[PDB]
Amino acid sequence: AVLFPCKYATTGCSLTLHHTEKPEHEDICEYRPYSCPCPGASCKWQGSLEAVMSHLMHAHKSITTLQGEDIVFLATDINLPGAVDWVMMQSCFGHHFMLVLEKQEKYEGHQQFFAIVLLIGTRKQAENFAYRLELNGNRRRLTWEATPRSIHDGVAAAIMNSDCLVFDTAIAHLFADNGNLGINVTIST
Amino acid sequence: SAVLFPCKYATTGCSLTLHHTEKPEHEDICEYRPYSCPCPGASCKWQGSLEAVMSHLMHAHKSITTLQGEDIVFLATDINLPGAVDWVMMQSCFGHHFMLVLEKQEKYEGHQQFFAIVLLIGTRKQAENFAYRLELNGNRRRLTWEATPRSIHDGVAAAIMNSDCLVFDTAIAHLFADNGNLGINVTIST
Ligand SMILES: [Cl-]
Ligand SMILES: [Cl-]
Ligand SMILES: [Cl-]
Ligand SMILES: [Zn+2]
Ligand SMILES: [Zn+2]
Ligand SMILES: [Zn+2]
Ligand SMILES: [Zn+2]
Repeated sequence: AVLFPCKYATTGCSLTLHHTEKPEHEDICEYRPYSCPCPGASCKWQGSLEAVMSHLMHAHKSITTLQGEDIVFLATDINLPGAVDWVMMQSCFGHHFMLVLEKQEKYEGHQQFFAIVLLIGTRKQAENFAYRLELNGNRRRLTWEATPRSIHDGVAAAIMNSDCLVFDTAIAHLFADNGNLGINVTIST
Repeated sequence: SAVLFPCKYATTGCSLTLHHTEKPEHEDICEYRPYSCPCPGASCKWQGSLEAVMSHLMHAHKSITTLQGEDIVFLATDINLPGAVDWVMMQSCFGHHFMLVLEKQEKYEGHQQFFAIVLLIGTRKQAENFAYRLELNGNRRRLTWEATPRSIHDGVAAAIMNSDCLVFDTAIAHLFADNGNLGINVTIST
C-alpha cells in the first residue's frame, strides 16, 4: 500500500495516510487551518476553528453580532447597485452562526438575493441544528428551512447550487421597508 | 357633493351608480361582471358569469383534475419537458374552488423560472377570507410561500410580472423533484 502526506503537513501534521483514511482524517486534523469565512472581503487570515469568531469580532467590525435563537437580520440599503454582501453573526446554544445575504447576477442580467446560514463548526456539529429564514410582510411570507452549512463547505458553493433561500429583487421590495429588508432568523436544536 | 359614476358593468345589466370611492369594491363583487376563461395555455374565448366558471372548467377543459381537501399535493408531471409551460389543477375546500397554477417562463432571458400561484374562483372580497401556503419539501429542506389567493378576475400575468407568488427555477426544482415530477404541497386555511 502507498501512503500520502496529510493536506496539512506544511502546518505540522506528520501523518502519512492511505486512500481509505485520508479524507476522514483531514476533516478532523488538529493542524487544519480555516480561511476567514466572511464573503466579499479580501482577508488572508488563517486559523484554527475555535479562533474564527474572535477574528470576526476584532477585524470585521462591520459585521453586527446579535445574541439569541430568534433574531431580526436587518439588511440596510438593498437598492445599492451591483454585487453586495450583508453579513451578521448570531450567537446561540454555545455556537456561532454566520448569516449571509448576497445580491448578485448568478444568471446573466438577473440580479437576485441569496440568503443562507452557516455554522462556525464542522459538518457533524451542523447536523445538530436547523434554521428558518422568514421574510414577513403585508399579508405575505416567504420561508426557507434547512440545516446550516458548515464552514467546511462555505457560502459560495451553496449559492451556486441554489441550496439556500433565493428571491427576486421584486420579492425583496414586497418585504422591504425604508429601503431595508428585515429577515427573521430562528435557530433550532 | 361627492362624484358618483355608473358601474363598469352597466352594459351587461348593472343599474347601480356608485360613489367613486366605492366603485372598485362594488365592481369586484358585481353579479353582472363578465369573467373570461381562467385556464392557462388555452386559446379559449369563453365568457360568462362567476357562477358558470367552475362548470366551464369541468366540462370544457376535461384535462383539468381536481383534488379535495384543504391540504393536498399538486403533482406537476414532466416539469422539464421543453415547450411545457403550464400545469393547472383545482382544489375544492371550504365550499369553494381554487385554481392552482404552475407556469414555466423565461422572464429574464436565459433563466427559466417557475411561478406557482393560487387563485380563487371568486372575488377579491371572497379571496381575502383565505390564506394559501405552497411548500416544496425535500431532504431536510423546505421552501414556503404564503399569501392571499388572487381572484381569477385579476389573472396570473400580473402576479408573475411582479413575482407575487412562489418563484423558483430549474436548479431549485431539481433539489425538490421526484423523477422529473414536482410535488407542491398546497394548504388553504380560513
Ligand atoms: Cl453580480
Ligand atoms: Cl376575468
Ligand atoms: Cl382540456
Ligand atoms: Zn493531518
Ligand atoms: Zn477575516
Ligand atoms: Zn355593478
Ligand atoms: Zn375555457
